[PDB]
Amino acid sequence: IIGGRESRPHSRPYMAYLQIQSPAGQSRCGGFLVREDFVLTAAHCWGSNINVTLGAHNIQRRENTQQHITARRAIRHPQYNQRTIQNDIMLLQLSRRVRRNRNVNPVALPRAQEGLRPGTLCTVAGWGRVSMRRGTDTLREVQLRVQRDRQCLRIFGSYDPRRQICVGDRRERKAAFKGDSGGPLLCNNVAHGIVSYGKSSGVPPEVFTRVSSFLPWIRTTMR
Amino acid sequence: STIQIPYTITVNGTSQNILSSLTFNKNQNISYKDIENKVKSVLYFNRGISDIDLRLSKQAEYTVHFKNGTKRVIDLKSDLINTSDIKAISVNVD
Ligand SMILES: *[C@@H]1O[C@H](CO)[C@@H](O)[C@H](O)[C@H]1NC(C)=O
Repeated sequence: IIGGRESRPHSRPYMAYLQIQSPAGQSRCGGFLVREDFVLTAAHCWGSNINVTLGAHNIQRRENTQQHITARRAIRHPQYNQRTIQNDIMLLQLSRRVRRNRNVNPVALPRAQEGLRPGTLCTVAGWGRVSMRRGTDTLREVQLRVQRDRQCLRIFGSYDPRRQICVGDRRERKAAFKGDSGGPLLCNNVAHGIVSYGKSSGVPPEVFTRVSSFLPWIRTTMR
Repeated sequence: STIQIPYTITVNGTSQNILSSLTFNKNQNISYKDIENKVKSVLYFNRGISDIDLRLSKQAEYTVHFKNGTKRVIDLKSDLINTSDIKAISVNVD
């Protein structure tokens, strides 16, 4: 998270932290709980072996609120395109259901292709880098504004406003960054977006996957 | 006995917001071929790009950033290093 602040601890109890095995090394993403047995995240966070941590604030400490659960299945969208980062959405079925409590519980999803105003105020959170030189141990968050599509259309040759959201005012140094992939974009306490990609500099706008475009796939996959 | 070296990948101007690392052994002298095989490995895993795609692309390179603040840019279309000097790696394909 660039330009944000540390979250109040456990104020976002749907947040998931993902540790991913990726030859030849490791990857870290965010994600969010959408049902006691399912985490939603980005398809490019896929790996043969994924550990999920719920209930975390300081992910470098083994906190007494954390629940550690492996992913049983990691279900990418069937039309995920790695090269263009299109249809970038994945469901993790957890190997057991979370213990639901105040610090661990799911976030609501929107209704069938519910829209989102350019100018809507949304919040993104995660454990990603805060700059090109510094990271964070604790959950951070920042408020961002949905952009007109034209802003992403002219810099991202594969941005598709039917499936993706253009987020972030280019005049502000506020952005999700490396490590925040898969985390939710929350607007009015509903997860409308999934952090997906941007420029390597972290300068906005950046592209989120539009959750409402995939609701029928989400519901079929979770049943 | 190993370290994680962060890497970033940009393809056609887009970069996933993942935090991704390469595993290296501590304090080892490796060559640039050693790094390239790891770069091509994560390029294929993350963005589906292998050698054929680099030859069809316009320009392709990776940059090794070093802790002393220097960098070395290496062409993917056309010395030894100690792993503990490496700060990060960036890959760019057009
Ligand atoms: C997940 O945790 C198990 C047990 O702690 C460990 O053996 C495994 O390597 C972990 N996987 C990843 C991808 O970190």
